[PDB]
Parts: sequence; structure tokens; C-alpha cells
Amino acid sequence: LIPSTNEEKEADAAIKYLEENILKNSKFSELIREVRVIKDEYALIKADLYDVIGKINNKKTNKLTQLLQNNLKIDSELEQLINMIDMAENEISSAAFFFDNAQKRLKESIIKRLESKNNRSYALKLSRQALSDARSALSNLESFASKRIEPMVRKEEIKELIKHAKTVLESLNK
Amino acid sequence: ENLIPSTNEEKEADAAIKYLEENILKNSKFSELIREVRVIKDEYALIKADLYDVIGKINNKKTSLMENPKNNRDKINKLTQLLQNNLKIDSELEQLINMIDMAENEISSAAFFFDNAQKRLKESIIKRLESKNNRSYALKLSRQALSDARSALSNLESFASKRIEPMVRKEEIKELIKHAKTVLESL
Repeated sequence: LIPSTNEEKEADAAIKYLEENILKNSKFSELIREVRVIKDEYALIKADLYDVIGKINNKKTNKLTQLLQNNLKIDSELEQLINMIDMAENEISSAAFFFDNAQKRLKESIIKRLESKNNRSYALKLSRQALSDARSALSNLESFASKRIEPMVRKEEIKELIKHAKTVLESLNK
Repeated sequence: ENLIPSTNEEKEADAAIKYLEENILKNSKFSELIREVRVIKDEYALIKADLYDVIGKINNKKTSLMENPKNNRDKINKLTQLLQNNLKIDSELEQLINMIDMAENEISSAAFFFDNAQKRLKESIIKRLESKNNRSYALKLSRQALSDARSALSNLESFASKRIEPMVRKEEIKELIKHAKTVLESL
């Protein structure tokens, strides 16, 4: 079940490259929750933010109006970061997928290769029984052909001996 | 589409099979060969019949004539010798009948093996192409695997890079909120 084809090796290496350097003993699970945590951390910020303009939008009824727009520029900047954060999650989904699919594909290749070696064994065994059968077939013909003549020859002689036998029998009745 | 034999062993069998086909089974056919026997089989049957018939007529003359055994001695001796003779013949007739049965069996097995032969070959060439295809697939798989491994790396980097600014401005904006919070408590 171990990579031999250079093609199987090169794949193996690529998967290990991720296992060894990038993931480094950290399941996709671990990384997903890492993103989830921070999307929450950010969820609660925008909450705080809108809640705390819920507090200025009443107490300005100026002195400050620029805060509304200073910290709405934010509300924008924040929206960007929240979508960066969600976009990130999408990627690590794609990652997870292509990763599993890499590993599966590599098991599959190896199996498929071993399968193809057997299929060849069976083919060969079959291509030899094919001869054997054609040699059996011949052995019978050869036999059959060496039984043809004995009868044809003998068969008249017998017919006569019997011709004669019924002669003798009819002769007594005299 | 490809169905032609390649492997040395395929040609060896194809050759063997084609050889019986061309210069023998055109030379003499398997239906012809059977009827040829199933005639003489049927001729030896009539002769067995003819013999068994005479023997009866013998046995019977002899049976009847033994109710005058002293008066019919020579007669009965002729008849016994005759009857003993026909068993000897019958016995030889029997082997010839058997010989001919085998002959019939053989030629029928000739066919059997020959048919199988043809099927057996076909069935190998299939398994070859099958294993050919599979090995082909194995490769394709070995390469999708790698292409998967790369698409995975590419995603992980997009993922890695995308989460930075988010990570880096987090507490920056926390303090920027809560600075603005106290500036609301006191005015």
C-alpha cells in the first residue's frame, strides 16, 4: 500500500509537504474554529459599535457629528474585515476538500495499479487455457481420425460371417 | 474498438486456433464430421440387430430340438458350435460399436474445446485491455492527487493571507470603540 510509481511519490511528497510544513499536526478542524473564533470576536465588535452609536445618536439632541462619519467609515472598514474573515473560511473549506481528495486519489491510484497487475495475470492464465483448449480439441480430432478405418474395413467381413451363419442354420432344416 | 491479439501468448493461441480453422475445418467441417460417424454407428446397429436376431432363431431351433436329444445329437452339436461362434462374433462386434461411440464422443469434445478455445482467447484480450485501462486510470489518479495537493496549498495561502489584516486591526478597533465610549460618559 506504499507509493512506488514516481507519479505516486511526487503526490505523496506534496501531501507530506502540507502535513509537515503548513498544517504541522493541526487538523483543518483546528483552523476552522480559529476562523470561527475571530468572526465571533468581530461579530461582537460591530454589535458594540452599533450599540454605542445607539448611545451618541440620542445624546447629540451640535458638538460632534464627525464621529457618526469617522465611525461609519469604520462600519465600512469593519464590513471589509468581516468579509475578509468570511472569505477566509471559504478558502479553508476548499483546502480541507482538495486535501482529503488528494489523499483518497493517492490510495486509489496505488490500488488501481495493483488491480491492473492482477487483471494482467488473469488475462495471461486465460490466454494459456486458450492454447491448452485448442490442443485438447486437436488431440481429440487426431484420436477420432485414427478410429475411422478399422470399422469400415471390418464391417463388410462381419456382414459376410453373418450372411454365412444364417446359411448353416437354414441347411440343418433339410 | 481494438480487439486484435498483441501479447506473445495471444498470438500463440490465435495462431493455434486459426490453424485448425483454415487448413482443417475448411478441409473438413464439424457437422459433416458428426454425420459421417452417425451413419456407420447406425450401420453397426443394424448388424448387431441382424446377429442378435439369428442367435434367437438358433437358440430357438436348439431349444425345441433338445426335446429329442438322442435322436438330434449331431443337429444340436452343429447348433451349439454355431451359437458359441456367434457370441465370439457378437463380442468383436461389441468393441467396434464402442470404438465408434468414442469416435462420436471424441469429435464432439473436439468441438467443445474448440468453442471454449475461441471464448477463452476473447476473454483474455478483454482482461488485457481491462488491465491496460486500469493502469492508465492509476496514472490519472496519481496526478489528480498532486493537482489536489496543490489546489489545497493555494487555498491555504489565500486563507492564511486573508485572515491577517482582520487579526491585526482587532484590538486596534476595540480600543478605538472604548476610547469613544468614555468620551460619551463625560461631555
